[PDB]
Amino acid sequence: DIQMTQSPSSLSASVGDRVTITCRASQDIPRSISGYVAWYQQKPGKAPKLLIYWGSYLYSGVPSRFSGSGSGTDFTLTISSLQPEDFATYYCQQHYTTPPTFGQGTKVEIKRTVAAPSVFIFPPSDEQLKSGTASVVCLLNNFYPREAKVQWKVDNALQSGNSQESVTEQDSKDSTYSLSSTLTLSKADYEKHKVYACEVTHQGLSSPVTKSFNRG
Amino acid sequence: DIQMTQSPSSLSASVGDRVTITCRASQDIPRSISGYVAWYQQKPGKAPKLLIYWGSYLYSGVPSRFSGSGSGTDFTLTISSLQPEDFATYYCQQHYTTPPTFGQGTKVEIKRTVAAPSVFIFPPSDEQLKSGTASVVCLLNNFYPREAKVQWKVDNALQSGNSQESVTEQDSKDSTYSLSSTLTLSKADYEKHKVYACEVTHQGLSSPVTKSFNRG
Amino acid sequence: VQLVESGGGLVQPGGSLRLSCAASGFNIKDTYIHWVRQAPGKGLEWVARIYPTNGYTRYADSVKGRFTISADTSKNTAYLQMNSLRAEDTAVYYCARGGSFYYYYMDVWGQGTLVTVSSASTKGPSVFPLAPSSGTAALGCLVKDYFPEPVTVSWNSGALTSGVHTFPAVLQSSGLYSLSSVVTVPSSSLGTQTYICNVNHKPSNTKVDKKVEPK
Amino acid sequence: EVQLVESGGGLVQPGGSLRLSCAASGFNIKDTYIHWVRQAPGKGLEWVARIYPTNGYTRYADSVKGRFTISADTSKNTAYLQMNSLRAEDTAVYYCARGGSFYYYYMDVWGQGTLVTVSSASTKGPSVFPLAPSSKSTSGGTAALGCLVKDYFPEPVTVSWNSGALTSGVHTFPAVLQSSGLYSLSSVVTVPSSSLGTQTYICNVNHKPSNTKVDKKVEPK
Amino acid sequence: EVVKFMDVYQRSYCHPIETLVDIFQEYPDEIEYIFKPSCVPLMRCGGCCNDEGLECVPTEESNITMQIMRIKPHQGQHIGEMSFLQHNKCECRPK
Amino acid sequence: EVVKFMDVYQRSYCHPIETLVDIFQEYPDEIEYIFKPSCVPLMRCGGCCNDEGLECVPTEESNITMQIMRIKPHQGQHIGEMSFLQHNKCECRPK
Ligand SMILES: [Cl-]
Repeated sequence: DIQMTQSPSSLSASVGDRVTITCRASQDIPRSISGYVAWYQQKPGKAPKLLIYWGSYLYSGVPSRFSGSGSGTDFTLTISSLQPEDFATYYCQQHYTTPPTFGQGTKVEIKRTVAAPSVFIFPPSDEQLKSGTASVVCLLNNFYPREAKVQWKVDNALQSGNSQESVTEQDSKDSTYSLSSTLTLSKADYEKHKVYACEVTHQGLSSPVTKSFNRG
Repeated sequence: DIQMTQSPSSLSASVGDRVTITCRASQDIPRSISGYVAWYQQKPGKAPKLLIYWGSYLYSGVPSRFSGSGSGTDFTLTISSLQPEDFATYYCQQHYTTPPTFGQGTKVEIKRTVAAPSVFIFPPSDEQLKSGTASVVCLLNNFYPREAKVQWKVDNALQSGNSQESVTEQDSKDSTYSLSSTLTLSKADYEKHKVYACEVTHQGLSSPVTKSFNRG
Repeated sequence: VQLVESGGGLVQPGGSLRLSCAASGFNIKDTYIHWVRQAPGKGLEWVARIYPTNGYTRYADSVKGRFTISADTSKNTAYLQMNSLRAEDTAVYYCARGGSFYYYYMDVWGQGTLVTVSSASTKGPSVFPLAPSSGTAALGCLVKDYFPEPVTVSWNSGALTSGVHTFPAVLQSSGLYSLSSVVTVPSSSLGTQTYICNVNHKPSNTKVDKKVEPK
Repeated sequence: EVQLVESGGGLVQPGGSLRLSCAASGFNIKDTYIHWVRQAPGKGLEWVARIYPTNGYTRYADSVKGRFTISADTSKNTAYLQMNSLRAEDTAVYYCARGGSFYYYYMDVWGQGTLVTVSSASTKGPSVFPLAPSSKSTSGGTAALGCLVKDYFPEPVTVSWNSGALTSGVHTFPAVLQSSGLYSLSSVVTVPSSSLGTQTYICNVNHKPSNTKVDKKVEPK
Repeated sequence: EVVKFMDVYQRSYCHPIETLVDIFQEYPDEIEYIFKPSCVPLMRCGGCCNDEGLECVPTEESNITMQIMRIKPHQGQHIGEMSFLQHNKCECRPK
Repeated sequence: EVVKFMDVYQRSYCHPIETLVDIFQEYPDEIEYIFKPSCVPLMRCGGCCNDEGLECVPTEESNITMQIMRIKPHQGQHIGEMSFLQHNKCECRPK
């Protein structure tokens, strides 16, 4: 039973950078021994894909910017020129023994130029209101970096405990994120108030951007 | 039991000539087969000497003017440039089988410029005469060709039935012959006559040469 | 060369479920077949392996005595029989091959099939528009109150993909999921170009289209 | 230097026996074949026998089968031919020869040969008489002189001049067989006639079969 | 210095190689002669298949003729023209 | 054309030749693993001596290290550095 320790757990690198990821076997294996590790790439909602096998061999169809090496306990995957599409989690696997085991993974994020979010607000639909609930949505579109702050103001009073955020995985072509914030009120509570707003803070923005609407 | 038939039985060739001697096996052997014949040179009163072995290989130390070839039943020894010292009898041998067997031989004589004999006559020794016999000797020295005619005249009467010739083997440096004629008379018959002569005919001599002495 | 899993779904704790993996373009006879799983937001965990010819099997300790792996060489299909399921078994389950008996790496994986182990029951979503009205407009669909995952969303039967973001579902305090899909479009096109979102929640056989226009 | 030296030849009566020896040097007979080959006077070569010394394997020509025996003593590095029941036709020079190796069926080293004479006639030493120049003064500056070696049996005789130091111009004739059944030869040499009177010429004759060893001075009378 | 796995694999995979073959094995029925040399250099199929169901075998053959010394021990020797099989192309094939 | 006897003799005489050697025979004790490739190209003594009491044997040896795939069936595979014997000089010697 060999554990693999993969490092780093996560990193942020720029397009063109040489990125190096490491894997270490828990059991003492001498440097005369090699070729027992495979490396995989997994994009969001996709199956893993083989990049490198027997320690250093490039799998059929994989771009040549990928390579690997190692011996003893220590293996390396290298991306000689990082591309936006290389956003993924990378996993090593050992098959020196069975059970085959995987490292815990390394999350590669692509570091890019800063881009402010385009912000949008959505009132709840009349159809939804019939069923007795009101969802109000704020959308922050195609921003970088991922860090952003989103505040709900209902008749100027700040909200807490009634919203939920989701953020997409980094985009594989332009390296941006998008984020949704959804405020959920009963129809009753929704109808008691008039002005609904979304306040957005992000390092791309000179000062907070606010989007709002009034119920009519 | 393989017989070897060698040819020619004798020949006469000049210094520098390419000389070719042939051997044939009595048994039918295909042309795919070779290398079963050796060739030897024998000079007078000497042992045979190996020239060529395995059909075509030149034995250590043998001059390169000697070579051989052949296959099937037919073998050849070639002397590319005949030298005076090549006077000899040449024998092939097969060792395809045992008993090994030899061809009958080929006598090579060296053909040279004609040279007339130097002629000399010897009276019998007083010591020999005491025992009751008289040998008179005529010597023909260093001549070519071998054919020569020697007549004994005793008081001008020609002799017959009382002489014996011997001729040397061809000389290995100058290619000449020498010949002795020995006339054998009783002391009685010897003392009855006065003038003893030797008459010599040879193609080197524009007319017969006579040597003589008178008893006393 | 391909692998296609099927059979995932919702199942109650203590229950049973069987997964299938159909191979094409090679014979499973010639190689190993593996199952590997992935709990939501975690890494890869090998579960089992088979050598189809003689039927030799190996399992992770975490599923030993509960799961069984098998292969039908005539159907070119492998199976994972899962019994006594617990909430921790919840995961996407992948089928993978080795490429040959002499290869212990996994070179072809299927697309994965989700297994949700919960006592909660299936519920189809409602779909509501997220309407614009301010040269670029955003619009979307809110897909609300469903169980289990997943939902798929497309825009205009798949012909609109540029600028689409379908968010990862969030788990509401009700124990039901909800998501939104949005797309940005030229505002000049509103009024002449229509935008439909196509929503599919196979667990409850919900298949809805919703037109999203301004008011 | 690789060599073979035969000995043991001589005169022997019909029905008799004789043994020949062949001593090798510069190689071990252990590693090859040793052959005997013979040569009747004026004739060709006739293989008689062969031995593989280590195991003692032997082969013979039909003409000597049951009469001759070939052997080798590897410790003495010597081969032998035991000849029994001899006939006149066995008369010949007998050679010892080696084949380079067990894998070689040619004969690359031969000894000098040893004469075997099979006859009922008996040994007779020669008389040696001088052949003295007729004159003493000449036309050509060159004189012949010699020794007549008369009435002997069996062959051979050797002749040298001045203990071997005079070789240039020597011709020793092949012996002739006289009416009597005895051999006779002459040896002659040509010399500067100017040297007679101050230089002496001796012929050294040897007939080993009768232990005759004579020197004879040859001068003009 | 260490030979890399892909070089070893490649140099060792089933192909025609110069092999020294005992003549008596090419002519197993020969009872008369021994041969000198006792073996000949032939192009032949060698190397491995990675596959215990495959074997390295010839697809394309030719003849070559050599002169060989043939000795019948204690009888004689000669040189004979002898024919041998050579392999021009090798492939790995089911058994 | 025919290969001449002295060429055959010379090419076939005892010398170091590239020989494909099964690994399991160099490591007769290692039943635990299968090897890929199953054989390696080693410089080894081959050819003939033409004397049944002589044999072609090494006078000067060296090691070479190669990377070999080692598979423990149903367990895993790796690549291991393995050492082999090579023959630098061969002579014909008494047996
Ligand atoms: Cl016999």
